[PDB]
Amino acid sequence: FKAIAGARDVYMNTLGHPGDLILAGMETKEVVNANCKACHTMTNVEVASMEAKKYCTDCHRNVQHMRMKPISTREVADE
Amino acid sequence: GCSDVSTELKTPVYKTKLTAEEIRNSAFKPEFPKQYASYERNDETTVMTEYKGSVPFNKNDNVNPLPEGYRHAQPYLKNLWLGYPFMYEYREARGHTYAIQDFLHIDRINRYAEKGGLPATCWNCKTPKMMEWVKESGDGFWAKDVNEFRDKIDMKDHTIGCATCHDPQTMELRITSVPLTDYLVSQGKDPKKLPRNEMRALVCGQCHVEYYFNGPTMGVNKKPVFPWAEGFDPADMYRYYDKHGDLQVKGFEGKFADWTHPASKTPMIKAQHPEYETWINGTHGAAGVTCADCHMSYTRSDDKKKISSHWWTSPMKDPEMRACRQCHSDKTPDYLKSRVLFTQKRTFDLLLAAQEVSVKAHEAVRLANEYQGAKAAGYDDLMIQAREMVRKGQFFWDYVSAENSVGFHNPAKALDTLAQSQQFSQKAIDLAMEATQYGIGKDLSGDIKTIVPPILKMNRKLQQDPEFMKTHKWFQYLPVLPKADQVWDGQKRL
Amino acid sequence: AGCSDVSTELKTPVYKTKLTAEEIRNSAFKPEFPKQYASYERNDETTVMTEYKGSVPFNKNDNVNPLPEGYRHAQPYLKNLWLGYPFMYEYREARGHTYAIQDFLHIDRINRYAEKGGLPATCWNCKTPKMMEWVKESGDGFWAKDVNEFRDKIDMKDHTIGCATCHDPQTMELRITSVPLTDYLVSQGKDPKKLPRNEMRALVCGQCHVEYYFNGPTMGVNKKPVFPWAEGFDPADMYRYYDKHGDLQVKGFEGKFADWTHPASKTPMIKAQHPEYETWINGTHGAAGVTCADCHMSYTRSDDKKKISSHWWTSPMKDPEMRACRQCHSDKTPDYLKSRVLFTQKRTFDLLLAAQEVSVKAHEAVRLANEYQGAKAAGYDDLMIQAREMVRKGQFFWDYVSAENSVGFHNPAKALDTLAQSQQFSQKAIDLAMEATQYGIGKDLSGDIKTIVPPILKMNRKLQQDPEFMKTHKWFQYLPVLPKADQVWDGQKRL
Amino acid sequence: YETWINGTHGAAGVTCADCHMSYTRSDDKKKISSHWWTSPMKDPEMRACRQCHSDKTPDYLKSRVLFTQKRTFDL
Amino acid sequence: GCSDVSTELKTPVYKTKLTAEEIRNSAFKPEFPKQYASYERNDETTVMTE
Ligand code: HEC
Ligand code: HEC
Ligand code: HEC
Ligand code: HEC
Ligand code: HEC
Ligand code: HEC
Ligand code: HEC
Ligand code: HEC
Ligand code: HEC
Ligand code: HEC
Ligand code: HEC
Ligand code: HEC
Ligand code: HEC
Ligand code: HEC
Ligand SMILES: CCCCCCCc1cc(O)c2ccccc2[n+]1[O-]
Ligand SMILES: [Ca+2]
Ligand SMILES: [Ca+2]
Ligand SMILES: [Ca+2]
Ligand SMILES: [Ca+2]
Repeated sequence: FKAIAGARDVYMNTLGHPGDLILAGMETKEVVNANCKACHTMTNVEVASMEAKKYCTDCHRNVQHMRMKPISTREVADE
Repeated sequence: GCSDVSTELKTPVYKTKLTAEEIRNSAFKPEFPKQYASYERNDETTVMTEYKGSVPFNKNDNVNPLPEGYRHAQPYLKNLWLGYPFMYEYREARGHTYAIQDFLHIDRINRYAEKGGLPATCWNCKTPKMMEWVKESGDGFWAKDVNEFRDKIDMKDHTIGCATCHDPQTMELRITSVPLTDYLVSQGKDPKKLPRNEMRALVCGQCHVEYYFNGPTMGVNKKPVFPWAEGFDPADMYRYYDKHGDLQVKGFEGKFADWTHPASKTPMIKAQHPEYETWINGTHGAAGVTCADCHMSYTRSDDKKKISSHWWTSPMKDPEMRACRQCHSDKTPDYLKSRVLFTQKRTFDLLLAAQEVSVKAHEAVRLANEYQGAKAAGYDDLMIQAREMVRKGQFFWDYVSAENSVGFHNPAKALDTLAQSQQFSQKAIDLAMEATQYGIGKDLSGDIKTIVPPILKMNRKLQQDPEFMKTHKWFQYLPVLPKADQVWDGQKRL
Repeated sequence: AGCSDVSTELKTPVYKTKLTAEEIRNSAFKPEFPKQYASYERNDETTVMTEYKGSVPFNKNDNVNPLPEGYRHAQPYLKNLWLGYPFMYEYREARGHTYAIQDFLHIDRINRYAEKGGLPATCWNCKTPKMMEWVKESGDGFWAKDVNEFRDKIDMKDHTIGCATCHDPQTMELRITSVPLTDYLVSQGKDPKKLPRNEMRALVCGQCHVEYYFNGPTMGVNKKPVFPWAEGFDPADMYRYYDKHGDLQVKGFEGKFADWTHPASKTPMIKAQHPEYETWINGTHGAAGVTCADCHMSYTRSDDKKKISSHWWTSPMKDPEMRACRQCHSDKTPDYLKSRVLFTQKRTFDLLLAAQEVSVKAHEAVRLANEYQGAKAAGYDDLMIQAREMVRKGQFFWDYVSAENSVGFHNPAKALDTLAQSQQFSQKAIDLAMEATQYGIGKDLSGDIKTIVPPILKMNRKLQQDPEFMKTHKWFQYLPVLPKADQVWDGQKRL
Repeated sequence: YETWINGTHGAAGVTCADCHMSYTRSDDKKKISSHWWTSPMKDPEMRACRQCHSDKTPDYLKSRVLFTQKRTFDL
Repeated sequence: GCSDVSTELKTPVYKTKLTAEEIRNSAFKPEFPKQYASYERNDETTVMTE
């Protein structure tokens, strides 16, 4: 996984043309949500929180890199 | 080296000791004491938020203090529901555990005779005992008198409880409502194969909706039906009530009416608690944000493990607004409260206003109905158009009034709807005047609160006193009831 | 492959241009900022339309003709409601910043049939970075000169709302060059040079996209621009502001401000103008600190591989992909987002149209009551005042929303709430005009309002010269027939 | 102060600030110190108590407070 | 391999812009808006416990 994403990221940063939007692809949404489960199992053992929304982050919205906060708290122009 | 994740997250599977038709709440307590303890929090009846809370005060009373009235009430309710059971008693909704206690204390059901005067269908969203009653009486159940089950029910053990929502064996989510099942089927959806996120709304949509009863010629007599075939907005439900009904009055052939207002003689629709239809296309619902997401949020009360809060109340009772604070983890509880109140304050203020102009509309139509001067050549046709608008305005404000979120569930819709209600009420006033060649104007001049004062006190008992039915001008449109002792005190017989 | 940690600071890049402290010519910024400039030029697009908005400068009162003349979503009553006021001559959908000076020089609201425009030089206040020189050159005395004086003393392309209006020419730091905004900031105890980045990403627009008024001769510096914000940002606040700051001597309106008097109803009126800032500040995005820049200037990588802020100020709804919104709303599809905007906009526009109908009815009610020949109520005078007052309040209320360019989106609840109140006021006027005439005016207020007071579709300064045309609408009898005169100014050319 | 110092909580180092100025994660998920000086019983989730008494439910804790208050007030 | 604990827990040290004898509450608001907003919650005067 590291060598594939790695290779694909080097390529995108050099020869390819990235968009205005950087979005997690299906595959990475999946390995992330699995890792949510990996560290926060015990909080969730008694509750069908897995069946409600597709991903944990559909509730824990800001664990997704604080997407809700104003642009100026996250981003500037390039040098 | 190995993993240390030796407990893997799995969706809980349940198998209870309970029989397939179990309905008694207390049978659920031994196997699920945590959810039960949470369920018992609904007994709290002392805490008010700003516009809501669990004190069952009279919603028309802005005069007397708590627990009788409150600073945010609608003084005009009784005027607007003249001649309809809601003019006797209508209080703030409280915890589920009180459903049958309050059902049997309400003056809306008659307690000065054997017959309640309302159909057994009133039991529909009160008790999971509805399943046996229907299985036993079939289509014949609905049309029976409500009082016929009054003494055949455990007030604590048979209120809205676990069986209303869960299968007593597997604890899977169930739709037990007849009328909701009726819609779901009419849409091609299977009520046993429904996606979870829909269920987490529909379970509440079992009861928190606008409903009506079939009249004798509309199908099964007194059956509950959700008027949803045209869509979920006020315009959609109003258009549904245009085509489904039994009115025979000239101008309104085929239309539905819950009652006719006896002052204005207007055929009225009654709206009730349309939480579902308000929520579904509101900023939250549109985006898959669910009743359960807010009113049954996860709470880490069992050590630090999540269980689902079964305390159905206001999210605003928790000063830390925790139900909101995963999705809005960047805002403070106070920020969120101020954004709720941003909507609530405008909505409530606009409501009172829309309600005043509706009283004025009724009053205008009343004066035009009785006018002795020269009428216009199109008087009759204009009286219809007038009454049509009284009816439309009232429905629109009822739609919002009767809704417990006070704008929040659907801010835009709520406000839009009150604005249109204003237009409709006023168009009626305009038409009532046109018809009387403006001869009624002189009687519509002041503040509406002087000419038609709000009716603070009205119940089946007072409607017996001939002296009392003289104290207000609108009381002349009602009959004086016959002298009767109280026959039903709660569940016992006097 | 790489080894030092990211910075929590978020340091904005620093610049040192070759430009002088007072550089204002747009094309001087070009060679040093080609990517932003390129983006700035995208405001030249003037053909793309959204549902309620766009970049075609159609006549906002024309639901009759097709584009570019009119549009299916327009306010047919505008000219009736602004009778006797310059906005009755011409009023077009706003377009890109690069057109501002051209469109200023083309508008019929400024008199072009005389030497004097009949309007104050303050009109330039939000059109050009030439404002700075002009204010430095004439001080307090600038504002009260005629507007036409500078008409030919400006370069239409090089001196429009460009970089210098927002950026210090040397360092490129965000800057506030507006005098009226500086005045407000100072009155709050804030330092315009020392404001946080996030606040500035809104305030830079806050320089122009606001409700404003000019001082009348006894209110301070004559014709100086002021924002009525001392009472708060809402309609109710702004209206309370105007109860206490003003020059009216008319009985029952003493001390109150008015932009003009309606010739038909004799109501001392307020004009509202584009309060995007006042609307956005306590709406669901603004209250959360999402700035105009977040939406109207979101980051774009289009060029090369380096992200700059888009300087294409236009409708965020032009973009099929809603790329801007989705920096935040990444879980939502573009079509979902469009649908939620429309939710607000359809409601708001529909309601607005209703409120204007009733505003017109009010004006007509009060007009009727003014000329009423039958037995008047004992309280005729007080009633007629209370009635005029409501026509006034009712108009300001809808105007607040109508003039606002988001069609309710920036603040859904303020918009709809405000519109509802507009309605109540306008109607109250009618009721009082009726009370005062013991209802003898009812007979003239019966039908659909579009057959009683037909929408005024056409009206400009040239047509007001024709006495035949001036007999074309019942309401034209309250306006003078303008002296026959030749066109003096054509854009920047004297004739 | 003088009541608290030798009470079951004070005697064990349990402080006014521990209860009346408990940590609350109101700034994202970061702790700040509550400067809302009031009754701990206004928060239906009794969160101030619920690290030290994480094995008891808010309602259990409320009933144990009232166990003392009701006798005391009546006496 | 390296640690990922790049932010180490430290006891906060404060240095305000305020003069040594400042007593005005409103002067504390700009530097500590969070504690302040929390302090303002004491204006609530409608809730009774038991
Ligand atoms: C450290 C090990 C990481 C991690 C965990 C991620 N990256 Fe990057 N990345 C780079 C570029 C140019 C893109 C855009 C690609 C596109 O347009 O789709 C990305 C994208 C990502 C994603 C989102 C897409 C996906 O599903 O993979 C994620 C989750 C991600 N990255 C994580 C560029 C680079 C780098 C330049 C060589 C390096 C180094 C990294 N990223 C490092 C990491
Ligand atoms: C681009 C033009 C858009 C569009 C079309 C929408 N957004 Fe936003 N949004 C953000 C925040 C912080 C909120 C409030 C919720 C919260 O406090 O977190 C919202 C809300 C909305 C809504 C629902 C409200 C409504 O009145 O309709 C809608 C429909 C909506 N947005 C659409 C955050 C952001 C941003 C972060 C900085 C950005 C950028 C946008 N939103 C942009 C857009
Ligand atoms: C040593 C420095 C500490 C560590 C590490 C943690 N704590 Fe605390 N803590 C206290 C309270 C009153 C709360 C409530 C938080 C809320 O508002 O929900 C917390 C919270 C935490 C948490 C979150 C745990 C959870 O899921 O509930 C963590 C992981 C945590 N703290 C770690 C109280 C106190 C306290 C009393 C004075 C002390 C000394 C500490 N905490 C110290 C630590
Ligand atoms: C409502 C939808 C919802 C879903 C779906 C959900 N959560 Fe939660 N989560 C919450 C709420 C509400 C809380 C607050 C519990 C409390 O503090 O009482 C919470 C709390 C937590 C916490 C404690 C963090 C804190 O604030 O101290 C963790 C960890 C957590 N959830 C993990 C997960 C994981 C992992 C998933 C996915 C498998 C998940 N959650 C799915 C709503 C959700
Ligand atoms: C190596 C990592 C690690 C260490 C060491 C650790 N924790 Fe945790 N802690 C976690 C993780 C991961 C969770 C969340 C697991 C879940 O959501 O079920 C957690 C949860 C918690 C919680 C909420 C659950 C609970 O039982 O209250 C508290 C409080 C907490 N930690 C505090 C502590 C304290 C105090 C210690 C020291 C004795 C400690 N942690 C040691 C990683 C750690
Ligand atoms: C707590 C877990 C977590 C950690 C740790 C984390 N991220 Fe993310 N990341 C997410 C989530 C959640 C998403 C969005 C997933 C989705 O689209 O459903 C995401 C998405 C992304 C994206 C693109 C999608 C987006 O929304 O921007 C990039 C790029 C990325 N991560 C890189 C990183 C890098 C680099 C780091 C280290 C500095 C990091 N992440 C740390 C949770 C995490
Ligand atoms: C389709 C569902 C449904 C039906 C049918 C229904 N109700 Fe209810 N009832 C509710 C809901 C939901 C609430 C709580 C929400 C509210 O009152 O605003 C409620 C609350 C009440 C209350 C307590 C509040 C009050 O008014 O004081 C009473 C009493 C009551 N209902 C009685 C009745 C009566 C009498 C009828 C028949 C005329 C009836 N119900 C029919 C759903 C229903
Ligand atoms: C069987 C019908 C039924 C179902 C199912 C139902 N409700 Fe109710 N609800 C009622 C009735 C009846 C009342 C009024 C009880 C009273 O006041 O005596 C009520 C009251 C309430 C209250 C008032 C609480 C308070 O303390 O003020 C809330 C909130 C509420 N319901 C929400 C919900 C939610 C959320 C769900 C879904 C989880 C739901 N209801 C499911 C019928 C129902
Ligand atoms: C009005 C509907 C409703 C009522 C009444 C109700 N529940 Fe639930 N229950 C739910 C919902 C919704 C969930 C969350 C399930 C999910 O997300 O799939 C739930 C979850 C549960 C769970 C699963 C564990 C958990 O907390 O998620 C149990 C066990 C449970 N409830 C027991 C009960 C008991 C016992 C009662 C009666 C005392 C009861 N419920 C009353 C709707 C209800
Ligand atoms: C996004 C969050 C959210 C969703 C989704 C939601 N509610 Fe609410 N609900 C609230 C808030 C916030 C209030 C207002 C609380 C107050 O003012 O006290 C409220 C008010 C209510 C009330 C009145 C509470 C009282 O004290 O009487 C009821 C009943 C209710 N909602 C039921 C429902 C039902 C049924 C649904 C599903 C159709 C639903 N809610 C969906 C958050 C939500
Ligand atoms: C110097 C004053 C000024 C400033 C500063 C300013 N505006 Fe404008 N804006 C105007 C004027 C004047 C127009 C009208 C130009 C026209 O219609 O020809 C306009 C037009 C617009 C339009 C319509 C363009 C279209 O394509 O439909 C948008 C959008 C806009 N402004 C947004 C913004 C934003 C966003 C900012 C801040 C980054 C901003 N404005 C800053 C004065 C200003
Ligand atoms: C959250 C996003 C957002 C923010 C923040 C925002 N706007 Fe907009 N703006 C929009 C949307 C969406 C429209 C509707 C455009 C349409 O109908 O096509 C709009 C419309 C406009 C228009 C009319 C565009 C046109 O076609 O002529 C102007 C001008 C404008 N906004 C200026 C501003 C100003 C000034 C601010 C700051 C005070 C601001 N906006 C803040 C998203 C935003
Ligand atoms: C109406 C206001 C306005 C105008 C006019 C304007 N800018 Fe900007 N400019 C901004 C804002 C807001 C930012 C974003 C600053 C931030 O995020 O801190 C910005 C950013 C920039 C940056 C920083 C790099 C970046 O992309 O974030 C440069 C360089 C720049 N503009 C140059 C120009 C040039 C060249 C012009 C004229 C063609 C211009 N600006 C016109 C408001 C304006
Ligand atoms: C009754 C005394 C008292 C008053 C008055 C008081 N605080 Fe505190 N404050 C405390 C205590 C005790 C702590 C934390 C003790 C420690 O250092 O562990 C604290 C902590 C803080 C902290 C450190 C950050 C944090 O959340 O712990 C700040 C900053 C602070 N207070 C600001 C304020 C401000 C601002 C006000 C007034 C608006 C104020 N305090 C009033 C007693 C007080
Ligand atoms: C042969 C293996 C050594 C190469 C290590 C590559 C490191 C690397 C580089 C990336 O761009 C990543 C992007 C997303 C997820 C993981 C990533 N990893 O691991
Ligand atoms: Ca309630
Ligand atoms: Ca009904
Ligand atoms: Ca435009
Ligand atoms: Ca103005």
